[PDB]
Amino acid sequence: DDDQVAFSFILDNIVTQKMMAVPDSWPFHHPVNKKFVPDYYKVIVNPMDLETIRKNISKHKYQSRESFLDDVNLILANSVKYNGPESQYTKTAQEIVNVCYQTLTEYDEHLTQLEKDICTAKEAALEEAE
Amino acid sequence: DDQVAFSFILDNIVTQKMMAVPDSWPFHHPVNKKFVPDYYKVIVNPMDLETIRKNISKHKYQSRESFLDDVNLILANSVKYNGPESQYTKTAQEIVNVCYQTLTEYDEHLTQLEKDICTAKEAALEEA
Amino acid sequence: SGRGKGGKGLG
Repeated sequence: DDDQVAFSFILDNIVTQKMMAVPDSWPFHHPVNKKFVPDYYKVIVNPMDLETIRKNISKHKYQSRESFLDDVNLILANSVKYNGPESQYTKTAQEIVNVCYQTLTEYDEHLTQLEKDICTAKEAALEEAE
Repeated sequence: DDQVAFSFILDNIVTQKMMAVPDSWPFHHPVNKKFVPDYYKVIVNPMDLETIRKNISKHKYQSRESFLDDVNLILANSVKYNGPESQYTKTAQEIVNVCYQTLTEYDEHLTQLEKDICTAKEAALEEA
Repeated sequence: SGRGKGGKGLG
C-alpha cells in the first residue's frame, strides 16, 4: 500500500544513508554474537542493530515515527547498559541516534502527512470491513 | 582491458566471498585507534579488505601473487595482534582460505588476463 | 557495564 511503502522507503534511506554512514559505526550494523560476548544477553533484554531495523522496515513494522524511534532508542540505551556511558561504543551510538533525529526533522511535515494517510487508509479498511 | 576484467574478478572475490565469511566484519575496514589504541603500535604494516578494494579500484594488482600478498598480510597481522589461537585469527584464516579457493574456480580466466597484462608491458617496452 | 566486547567488537 502506497503511503506505507513511501513511509518505509524514507525510513530505510535514513538508516542506510545517514545512520549506517556514521564513522566507525560498523559494530552496530550487526547483531552481537553471543558465542563471542557471552554475557551480552544476560545484560541486554531487547537487542537491536541497524540490520534488524532494516529488516523491520522492509516488513512495514513501523506505521509511525514513534514505533521506529522506539527501536532506534534501543541502540543508545543498550550501549549505555552494556558498554557503559563513557565507552567509545556509546559515543558512536549517540551519534547514530542523533543523526536519525536530525534527519527526521528535515522530513517532519511530510512524515506527519504520510502517517495521517496510513491511518486514514487503515480506518477506511476497518469500517469498510462491515 | 585484461586489467579491467582482472580487477573486476578480484573485487568480486573480496565482496562476494571473503566479506561473506561469518563474523569477518572486523576485517572489512581499517582499525580505528579510538577503539583499539595499541593496534598501530603492534601492527606496522596494516591491511584490511576495504583497503584491498581501493587497491583493486586503482588496478594496483597485476597478478594473483600481488593480491595474495595483501590478503596473507591480513592473517599475518591477526597472528601478531590477536594471537595464533584467537578466534579473530581463525576467521582471518577462513578469509585466506576462501580467497585461495575462489582463485582456483577462476584460474584459466585469470591466467589469460595475467598473460595479457604482460603482453601490454612488452608492447610498451618494444615501443618505448 | 558488562564484561565488554573489546576494541574489535567480538570480545
